[PDB]
Amino acid sequence: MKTNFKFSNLLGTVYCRGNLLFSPDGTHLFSPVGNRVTVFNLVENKSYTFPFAHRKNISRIGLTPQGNLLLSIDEDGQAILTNVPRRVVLYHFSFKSPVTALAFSPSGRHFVVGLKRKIEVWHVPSTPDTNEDGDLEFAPFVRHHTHMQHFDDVRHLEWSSDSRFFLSASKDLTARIWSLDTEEGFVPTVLSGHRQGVVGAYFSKDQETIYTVSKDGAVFEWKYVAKPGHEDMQWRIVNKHFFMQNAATLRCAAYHAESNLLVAGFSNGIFGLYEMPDFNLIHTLSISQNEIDFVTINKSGEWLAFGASKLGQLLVWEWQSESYILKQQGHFDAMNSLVYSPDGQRIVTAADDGKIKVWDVESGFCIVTFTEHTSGVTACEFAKKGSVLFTASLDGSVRAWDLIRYRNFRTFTAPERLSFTCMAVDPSGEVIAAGSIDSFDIHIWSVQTGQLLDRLSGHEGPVSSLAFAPDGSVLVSGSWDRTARIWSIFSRTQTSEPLQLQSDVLDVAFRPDSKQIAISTLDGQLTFWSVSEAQQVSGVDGRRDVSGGRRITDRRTAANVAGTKNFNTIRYSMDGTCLLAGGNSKYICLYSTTTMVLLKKFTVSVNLSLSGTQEFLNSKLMTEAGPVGLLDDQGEASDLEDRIDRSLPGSKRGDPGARKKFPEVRVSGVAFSPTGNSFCAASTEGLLVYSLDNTVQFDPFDLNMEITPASTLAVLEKEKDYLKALVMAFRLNEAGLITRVYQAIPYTDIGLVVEQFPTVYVPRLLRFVAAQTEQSPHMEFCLLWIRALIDKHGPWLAANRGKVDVELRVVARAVAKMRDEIRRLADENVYMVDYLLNQ
Amino acid sequence: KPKPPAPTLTVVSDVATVAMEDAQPATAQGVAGGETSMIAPQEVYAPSKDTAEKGEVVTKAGIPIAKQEMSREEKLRRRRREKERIRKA
Amino acid sequence: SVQAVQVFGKKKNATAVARCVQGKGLIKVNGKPLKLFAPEILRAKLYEPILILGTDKFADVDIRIRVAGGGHTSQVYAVRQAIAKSIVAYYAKYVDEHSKNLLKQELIQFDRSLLVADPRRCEPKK
Amino acid sequence: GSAIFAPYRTIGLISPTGVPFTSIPLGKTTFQITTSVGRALQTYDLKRGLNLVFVTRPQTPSDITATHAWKERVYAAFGDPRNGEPQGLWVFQRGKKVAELPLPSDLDQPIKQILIFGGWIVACALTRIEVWKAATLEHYTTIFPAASKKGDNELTGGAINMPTFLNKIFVGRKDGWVEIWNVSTGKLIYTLLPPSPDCGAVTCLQPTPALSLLAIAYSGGPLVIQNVLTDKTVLLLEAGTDDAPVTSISFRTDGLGAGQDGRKDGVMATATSVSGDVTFWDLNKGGRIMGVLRSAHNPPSRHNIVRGGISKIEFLAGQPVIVTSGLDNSLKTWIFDESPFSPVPRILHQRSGHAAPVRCLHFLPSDFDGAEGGNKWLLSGGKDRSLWGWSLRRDGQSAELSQGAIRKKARKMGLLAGTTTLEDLKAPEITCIASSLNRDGGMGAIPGKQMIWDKNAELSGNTGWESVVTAHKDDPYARTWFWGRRRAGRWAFKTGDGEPVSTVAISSCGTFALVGSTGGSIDMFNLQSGRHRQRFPSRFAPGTGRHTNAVTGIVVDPLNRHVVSCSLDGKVKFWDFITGNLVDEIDWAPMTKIIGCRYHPGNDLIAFACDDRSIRVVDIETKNTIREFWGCRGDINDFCFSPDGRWIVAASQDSIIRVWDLPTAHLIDAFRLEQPCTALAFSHTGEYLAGAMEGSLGVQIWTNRTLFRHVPTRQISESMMTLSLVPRSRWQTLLHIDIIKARNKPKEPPKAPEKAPFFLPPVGQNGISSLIPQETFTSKLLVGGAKGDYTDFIEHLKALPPAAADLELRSLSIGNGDEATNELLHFIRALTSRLVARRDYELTQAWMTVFLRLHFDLIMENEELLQALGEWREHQARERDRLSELVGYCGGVVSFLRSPRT
Amino acid sequence: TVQAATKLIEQGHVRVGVEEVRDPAFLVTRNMEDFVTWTVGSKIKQNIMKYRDKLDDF
Repeated sequence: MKTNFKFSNLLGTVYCRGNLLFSPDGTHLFSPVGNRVTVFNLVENKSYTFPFAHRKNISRIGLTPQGNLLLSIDEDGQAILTNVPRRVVLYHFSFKSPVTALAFSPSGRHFVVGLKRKIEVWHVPSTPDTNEDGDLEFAPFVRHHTHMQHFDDVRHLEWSSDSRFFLSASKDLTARIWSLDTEEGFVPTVLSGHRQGVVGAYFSKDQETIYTVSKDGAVFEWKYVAKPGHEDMQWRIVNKHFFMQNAATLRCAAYHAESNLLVAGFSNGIFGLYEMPDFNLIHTLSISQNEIDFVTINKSGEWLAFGASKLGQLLVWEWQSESYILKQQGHFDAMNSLVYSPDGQRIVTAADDGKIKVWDVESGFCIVTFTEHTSGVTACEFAKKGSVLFTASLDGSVRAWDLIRYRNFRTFTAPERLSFTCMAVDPSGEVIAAGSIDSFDIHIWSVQTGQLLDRLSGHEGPVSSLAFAPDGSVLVSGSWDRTARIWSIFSRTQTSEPLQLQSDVLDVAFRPDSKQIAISTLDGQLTFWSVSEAQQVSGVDGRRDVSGGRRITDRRTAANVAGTKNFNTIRYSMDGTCLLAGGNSKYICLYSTTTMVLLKKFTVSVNLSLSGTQEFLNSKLMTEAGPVGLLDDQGEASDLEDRIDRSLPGSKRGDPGARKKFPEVRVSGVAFSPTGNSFCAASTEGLLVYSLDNTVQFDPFDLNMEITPASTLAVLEKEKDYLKALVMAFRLNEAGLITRVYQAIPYTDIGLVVEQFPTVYVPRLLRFVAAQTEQSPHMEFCLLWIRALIDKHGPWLAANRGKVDVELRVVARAVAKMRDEIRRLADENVYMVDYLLNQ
Repeated sequence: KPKPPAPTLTVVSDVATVAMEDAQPATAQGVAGGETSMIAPQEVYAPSKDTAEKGEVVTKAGIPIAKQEMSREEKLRRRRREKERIRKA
Repeated sequence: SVQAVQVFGKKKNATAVARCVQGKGLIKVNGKPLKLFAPEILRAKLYEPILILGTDKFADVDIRIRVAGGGHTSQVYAVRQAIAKSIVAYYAKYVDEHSKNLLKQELIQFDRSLLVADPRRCEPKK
Repeated sequence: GSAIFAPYRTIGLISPTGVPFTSIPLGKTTFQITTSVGRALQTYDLKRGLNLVFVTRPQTPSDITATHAWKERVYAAFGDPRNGEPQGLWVFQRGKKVAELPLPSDLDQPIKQILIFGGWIVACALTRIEVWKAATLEHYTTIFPAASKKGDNELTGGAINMPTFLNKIFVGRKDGWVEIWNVSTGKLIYTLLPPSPDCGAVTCLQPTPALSLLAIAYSGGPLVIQNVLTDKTVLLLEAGTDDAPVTSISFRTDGLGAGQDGRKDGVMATATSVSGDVTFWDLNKGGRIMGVLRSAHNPPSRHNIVRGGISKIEFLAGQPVIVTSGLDNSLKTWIFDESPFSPVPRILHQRSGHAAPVRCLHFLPSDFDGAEGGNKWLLSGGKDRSLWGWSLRRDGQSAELSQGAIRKKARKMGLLAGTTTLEDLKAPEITCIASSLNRDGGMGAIPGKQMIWDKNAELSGNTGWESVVTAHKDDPYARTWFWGRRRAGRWAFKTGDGEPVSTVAISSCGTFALVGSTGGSIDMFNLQSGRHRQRFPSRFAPGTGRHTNAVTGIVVDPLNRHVVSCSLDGKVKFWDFITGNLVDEIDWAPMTKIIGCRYHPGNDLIAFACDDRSIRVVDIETKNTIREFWGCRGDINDFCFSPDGRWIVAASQDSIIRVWDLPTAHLIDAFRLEQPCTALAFSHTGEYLAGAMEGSLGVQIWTNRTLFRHVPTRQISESMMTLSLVPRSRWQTLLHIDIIKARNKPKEPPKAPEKAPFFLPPVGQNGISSLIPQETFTSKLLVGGAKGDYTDFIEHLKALPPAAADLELRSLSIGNGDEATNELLHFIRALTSRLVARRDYELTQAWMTVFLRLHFDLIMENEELLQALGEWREHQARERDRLSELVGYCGGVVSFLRSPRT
Repeated sequence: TVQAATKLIEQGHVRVGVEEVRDPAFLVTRNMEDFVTWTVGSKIKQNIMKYRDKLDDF
């Protein structure tokens, strides 16, 4: 296969620290996930991720009111603005201070930004998307004004409706009113009188009343009325009223001015929304146990979006219907393992939070969170059938869920109490093997019986990796006795052939055509063994290829750090030609299993807020008291629940205290996609899905000189030789041209074209018609294509079965979509109509 | 060492699996998925002796047969099979 | 300052130390040459790593082996393991890792027991 | 212009021109140093290193010939109108043009210097001074000096102000006269004559820190310092040779630094334009010399290609540092030490660039997916024998890959005083470079200090060896370079043939460096141990495939399977890697003579540039040429691929750059340059193309406009049951909208108050949601039933939210009892029309499912629409028999073929 | 001594099980006291093997 992997969407986390945004249409939700920004399309269930990546976590998101330009601010103020229709990175520009407020003007020409005390209003740069004859300038941002008439952190900035004034809400307890240019009857007045600093100052619709919401839970109205001695008027205060959330301080409020309603989210997680100018409590409820960090409102006004930072906890709330639109949760611990579903539409990941959840690859949302484990969940696995999921965990139980009814029909335990750390399951789905670190025996239960079949034994150490062979005949265990075992269980003799290695076994993986196995040791080397004649046929010494390190709290050079020089997990391709290998390090290696070379190396994260993402830390961050990202700075926090350190001394694997400042980078699980053309990896930032880039890269198959798109359309339209045109298009390998000729040939000549089509281009054609069935609205046409293809090349595919397994799998799931989506409805409709017609 | 296993029971309803799904704008299942009622037909109704009629018995097959229509030979054989189960226990 | 690599080799109870240094091309076992130390038919077991790897790899090194224990067969297998592992470890430390990987690939493609000693444990059919 | 590449910035260029810099003190801690690109200005900060603060936009239409830096604004005068070019004077602030000056109409002269003081800005052109008033930026008058001879009118030197002198400029003439001019009333007020009138032309003049003392520097050699109101000479110094006239002078306003102890004031630095050494004078006793800082920049030679000279000296205000800027693309600042007495200073800041045009360019390969990307590091080999690593992100983190202690060697030789030169102390000029950072070890590549170019491997394997291999001009060795350490590598590989190197390449894995001589021999070296591994051919018939002519363009497959090596005379040979034998040749021998090749990994395509002015693109797997391009009217100077593979860009010697679409096999754009391009390099992601021109020192970065805005350019030049498009999510939750809202309700209800607000304020567009598209669905359906076509009602119902669709499907009714007034019969007939037309099968079935689900009672009790249900059942039964047989056949046969052995 | 042990596990020679441990406060339970040992490429491990004269350089 072609190993040209770009970065497709991030997944597995839905929100991290930062600002939330809606589209001006109201459908897309822009949320920051570490150092990237996902877009969740909510009208059609979709999601994507912008191709940029900041060096630190996102601080702010802003969006131009036309909709097109997004401006994302990292920590330390590095800004990237990008075009949202054509998802491309446009400008990089560094505000030199940490941005703590940001707001674009509703006219669209300006944007104001609050760096800690400063307030800079900038022009919005002219872009190649908007000008006809235009290009990228060098320094596109032109500063308009700077205001340092201020004394503490600028916590909020809100423009007017006519975009001539704006309000800056502060941490020095005073909101101020500023102008864009010098107006006639205006002085830049201050609005003093609070108790704990303003959260937000907002205008009204007709800009007379301006409201200020402060941190203690009080919202005050401000009007331009005369002083009580009566030209002479003053911005003074007409009434004040208080949210009576008892033992909490409000963290974020928003105000929809067209519909006049104010929402406020508090420290105890219970938000409340109020029809403001008379202050009637519309309602209030508790969305989160921890707190609420960022609230935004729809432009229409009918949706609210809340984000809690300590967990994932992103949720949109439709308030008049009183129901969630989405309530999504990312993992707040280390993602221990993951597996794709055998269809390939959804992946399921298991973290040390205790929960497992099933994410959908499109639309990026978790669809079910199984929460029966009472401790951290280790390896999860599927069967061949794909309906049953088996999950092991440290609470001692291998549970067994059925995904058509969503309930664990089995739970398995060992009689003496163990804590399972690895597991495998027979592809028939009838035998589960699992192994732990406490005892060195390896347990086997039956799924259809429920009781313990056996304790296999012969290991002189804890068994680290288990793998059942995909045909179903051989278990392979790998353990810290520097050994692996070919267990043959299902035969009448139960036998064990040892493979003696050089160090502790860390990972075991099979080839799909089961004759080969790759086992990854603790030296950092991969050894490719054969399973029939148990001899090592191949080997890679891969320490240097994965060694990228130097965490904080690491007094070795990144070249001398041992521990990030091994492969904790390895997976073959669905082709079987390329391993993918990932350990406790920044790099993912993609090896070839025949030619034994590293085809491509990837970097999981650019994010410098994680700990081990650059192998040469700079000496600017080393003070005389250790590094600068190591001093405990909890005491400089305004909130007590942020100041309290409920951490346990020496707890590597999770504690609920979980200081978690600068977490390490480690790839704890990798998996290829069963439909091919993608893999994904569970990092600490999220769940990165890499995929092949075929539409942005010219790559012909075996091309001649007289074969152009013009010549292909010429022999299509003039000559009308459909087989020649289709073979020329598949030879050029341009998907638009292939789609054009594929739709252009007629449905009676499909059979002639397929009968005279070549068998070297048969699997590419099968993959193309599978994609066209799953995407295009030409369903009967693509099904006639599939029918003619399998009826003509029937014995060839059944004779091969290994060279074409992924093509048959994607054709099978395309017709599974068409079998479950339309024909159940057609049959149910015709039976209901027959009954109602028969009275 | 984790904990001794203590029995915990979970009450599932007869709602569809899209009531166990998480909150999102639309389901991830198709149109065929979403009618699976989260408890099997064996839990909706299972024919047994505790839910049989007065005159009838239910067999191991789940079929109501009455004691009046049952012959003497089948009565003797059913008595022998129940006595065989009692001897096994 | 000197380039020197000490590698062990193992069989039932026959053990072999092989010290490989920068030299002119000699191989000595117990102070006597490699063409002398064996039974007359097992010298083809001794010359196996040299004939796999070619003589150009052994042109630069000087290997000195001591053996103790075992019988004639176990000592011959220990000598050939010490030879193969010794030249692979020298090419690991003092020339390129690509040459180390090429030597390891050729030796593993011939016989894995030239590099990894597999002991015979007792586990019959339980 | 072009249709693809838009100009961005000339990078690698800090001070290439004769225009001197200008320094302005910011506050008490910073100095802004503003130099001239040639079409823009760069302002650097001095406290922050010399990192670039501002560069000036837009690019001025002619070359900038004068500059000055007032309070914030930078004034820049451009254009010599004596040869064609338009002229002007522009006021920039923060790198953007904020004002323009109105030049007079009868100004046909270049404009030599600008001088701002009082409220007046004053421009000395050549024989003429134009003076504006600065508070209003308006023209005031024009000073015309007069002469009797033609030559003596020329205003060389310039004009300067004395500090406490009200409204007076001091101009120097081509004759020895310094004329004082009152610029308010435009009146010549005094003239002061040269002493010993053999010294002819005033070369410069500078005010001392003493009051009313001016330092005039004549072309005959003397520096005088004179009271300009007493007209009496304070000091006279023979400061220059008659061939080397003193050109720039500057005084130390610190208050110390002279008198052989360092605690006495009165130091003056001076420089001539023909030398590269500055000279320091202690003015105390008679004005003795105290030190000469030798070779502060390159000394200019009329015979050599390397530029040189010193454009300006400036002591900063009240500080020991001296900022000097030379013509050899370099800006240095030196500092006098305090506690030991240093008569000559020591260097503290320096930025530099190429002192010659750039010969070759190479964007560095991408750090695998890291923050570098493909588009940060450019690698430029210049004609001044230096290899620079430019950074497009920040212009201060670019630094020369050092070849050793070259300046220490040139000072321990006699190369700084006055034999060869400092450029000749380096490796020869770089022909080509090839690099791969798969084994670049960063800063700690090989710890400790290593030898350079020599002509221990456990530590090399742990950390990392060399990254760049470099073929030089006429040397038999192909040198190697550490990239991450920014220094020269420890190896230098001879060809084997003894002839000079012609091409060089590196393997994709970063291990093997392949050199190819100009005699034919191709050798492969291991870069970790630096050892000769494989020779091509080793020693078709095995052993004989050797080239007969030079070897230009070898490149290795990324799988380490084949190396494809291209001869000058004729043929292209694919060799096996591990064997070293010839596998397959292709011979274009009697008609072409190939001058280069480029390779695209991830595409398996090779592009050869031949001597018939053509580019032949060959697939390396099928070994036949697939695309030939005939566009050039000169020799191809440099050509490159696109990272998509979709274009190939070629810059020929005719100074036209041509872009070819490779799938369409066509031209796209061909833009004409002002100077022929010498080197091209595209970045490893798609934004930047970089061209090194001929004559210009420092490369030109073009952006890629197609990544941002779509360009429609393809101009060949010379000079059946279908589904709908409706989202699956939308109709699949229309079919299921009861349980989806039941799961979307929260577990606990919201705590609404007892006094609940009745009549909540209206959200959404006019009381309803904002997703319903604005302009009576029953009116739509009934007028569509009055007409024949229901397409309006169907295209209205398609674009609805699912809640509103369930609402408009629940709100149908029988009504009056006629066939033309009921909505149920017309809805059934509309779905029947869609089943006949075969348009939206999935939506028709979903709509009918929920329709029968919530209207079965009326359609069971009524008989006026059971005929419509019968017709719907006829069409539905036909279509579902056909489609169910189809999808069941494909599903069952595919499930059989996936596993046929049970 | 405990001082030398804290120095060695700050320099990072000690793994517990399969993961290297840089924190000198990691509480070793009774069944992980059977799995604390040196790291992979340890100079301390080479020192022990060089003392015992079993320094295998492979």
